[PDB]
Amino acid sequence: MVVEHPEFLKAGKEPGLQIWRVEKFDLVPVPTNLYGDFFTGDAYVILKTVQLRNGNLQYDLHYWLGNECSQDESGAAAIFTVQLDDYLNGRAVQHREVQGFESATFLGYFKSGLKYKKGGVASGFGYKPVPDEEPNSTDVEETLERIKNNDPKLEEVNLNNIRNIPIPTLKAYAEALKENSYVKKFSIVGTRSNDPVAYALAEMLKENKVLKTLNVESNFISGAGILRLVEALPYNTSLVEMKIDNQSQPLGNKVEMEIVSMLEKNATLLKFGYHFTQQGPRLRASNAMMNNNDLVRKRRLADLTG
Amino acid sequence: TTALVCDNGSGLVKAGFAGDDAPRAVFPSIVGRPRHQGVMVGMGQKDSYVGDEAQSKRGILTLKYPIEHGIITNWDDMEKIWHHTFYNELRVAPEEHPTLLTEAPLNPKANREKMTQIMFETFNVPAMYVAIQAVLSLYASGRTTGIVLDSGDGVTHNVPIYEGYALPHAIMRLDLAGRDLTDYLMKILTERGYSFVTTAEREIVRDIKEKLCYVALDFENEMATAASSSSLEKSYELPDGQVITIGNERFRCPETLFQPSFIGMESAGIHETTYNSIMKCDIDIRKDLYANNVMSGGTTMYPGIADRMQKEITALAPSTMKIKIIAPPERKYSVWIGGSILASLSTFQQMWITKQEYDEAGPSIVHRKCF
Ligand SMILES: Nc1ncnc2c1ncn2[C@@H]1O[C@H](COP(=O)(O)OP(=O)(O)OP(=O)(O)O)[C@@H](O)[C@H]1O
Ligand SMILES: [Ca+2]
Ligand SMILES: [Ca+2]
Ligand SMILES: [Ca+2]
Repeated sequence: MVVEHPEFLKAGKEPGLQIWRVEKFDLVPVPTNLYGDFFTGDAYVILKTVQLRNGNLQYDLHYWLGNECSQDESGAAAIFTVQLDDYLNGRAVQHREVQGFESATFLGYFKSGLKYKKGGVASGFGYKPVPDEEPNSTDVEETLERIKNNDPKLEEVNLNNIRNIPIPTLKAYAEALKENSYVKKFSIVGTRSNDPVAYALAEMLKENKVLKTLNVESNFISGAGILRLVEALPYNTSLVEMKIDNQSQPLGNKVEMEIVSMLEKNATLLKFGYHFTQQGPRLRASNAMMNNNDLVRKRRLADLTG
Repeated sequence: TTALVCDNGSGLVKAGFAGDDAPRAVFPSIVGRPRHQGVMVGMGQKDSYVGDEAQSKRGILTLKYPIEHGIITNWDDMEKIWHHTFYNELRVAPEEHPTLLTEAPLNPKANREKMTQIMFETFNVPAMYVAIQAVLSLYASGRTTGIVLDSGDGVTHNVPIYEGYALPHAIMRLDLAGRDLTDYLMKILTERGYSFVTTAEREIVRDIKEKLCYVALDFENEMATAASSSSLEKSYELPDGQVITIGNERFRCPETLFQPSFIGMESAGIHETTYNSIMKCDIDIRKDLYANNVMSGGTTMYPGIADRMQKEITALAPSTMKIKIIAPPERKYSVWIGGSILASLSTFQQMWITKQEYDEAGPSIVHRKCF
């Protein structure tokens, strides 16, 4: 887009010559009695405004790079040139001029010939091995008891990477969560969970009104198990994250399709952790989540008293 | 307060602070998850590993790359990369810092919006901006007109740029880059009696590629020289740490860039894609393009590549054309440096998309302000 700057305002307003120097990421005017005396350690921006019959002005933008100027100075000169052109409705013709190789036109701007002098303003520029974590110390039995007791102090349940949780214990977790009022996050990554676990979790999502986050990554849930989970989504308006990636087997093209169809029938889920294989559903999913997330933005704008 | 610059690529994240001359954090753009080969009690409560730490365990984990061929295709894992970049690598609270992101040429429109949405909804940045990678490289080289060859780990683009802006109809994308080259060197090292076929081996062959490969000026000649002399051969100490030798593989590997058939791709070589890209442009700007060929990205680091490019393009171009290849020593970080300069400019304050402007417009604001 087009940008303002006190010097832009002054640019090309009449026929003549204007010289600015790049000084610490700003465009600074050169005193008119120093015109044509270029610091070889610096970078400059020159605008030649020529007048023509229309009353309209002709514009030629030159950025001059001294041999010892720093990368921030030549980059800024270049960018400021583009910005100045844009501000001038794109009508300037841009010229790169390097010390010792300046164009005849540019050299011609300087009646007495341009000079070089040494120096200038200073640049504006200013392990691990194998999993070293103590294991998940979460107590499976105790925690299940708390979810059953509807324990107010229990909001986060992380059973990640815990060895030998019976499948009936995980199914029990899902059953207890049906009536629990306090657990907002539940994850069971890499606990060897399979379809029975996912089926029970699916039923639970139809009833539970509090769970925000569900993570079942890195288990052995099939496409059928994953499908059943998302088939619960239209009966759910509280879950916002479902992470399902890295199951032991690819879900299958047909399933990916049935899945995005369900994602389009829920306006609440904001994140779906799954890398789609087919591009059709991949983009449908990305768009569905983007749609649902924009609903958050809009109600955040409306609840803004107006 | 200080702005952040994050340059996210297929293989590497480059991140740091606006106003710095170089990125402060460079790490692999990867997320690692356990293999289903038993419960890794060692992971604790973690569901995955990110960046360097996931790399350390590349033998224990299955690694996923949320950016493919320069395009973000896994938005959830990309959230992980970005969280890890802010909180672990740069140690900043993203809601205190304007953030500049980069995107690939020809980035689909929905992706730009999604990037905008995630920065504001998930990270609550106060302001952000998205800039085209190749353009930032051209700006870091002190130019508003030129044709960039950007080659990284996942993708190679030729990006012609005039008076500040890319010419999208002339952009070409070649899905051939440093990871393919690493994989190919693994192969031809295996041809002469060495075992390298993934993980601790893919990463070490990458190091071999970076340290010993080079682009031959005349390829058929270099092959003949290689047979005779031995003056080209060099050796390399493994970590284990046996010592191996390597010869014509030094330049066969990146020859693939000029001869994609070496790995069964039908595509033309990068010299030819550069040419085709210039030829899709207005006649009146082709001279400027030919005279400002700017190399960007890690796969343009091979010694010899600029000369080889100069030679190949001369043979393609009208006889009377001035041709020049620019190959800055810091071109591994050109994109990031260009972003650092841009976000530092006194005119850049008004270019940010602010939280308020996003709140009112939604993410499609990105097509109007980041342009
Ligand atoms: N000295 C070197 N010689 C040859 N190749 C190198 C050298 N240094 C880095 N590379 C390669 O460059 C790649 C990383 O570069 P870069 O950071 O430009 O890629 P990226 O931005 O992650 O990927 P892309 O631009 O493809 O999305 C790797 O494949 C790396 O091995
Ligand atoms: Ca200077
Ligand atoms: Ca112009
Ligand atoms: Ca890149």
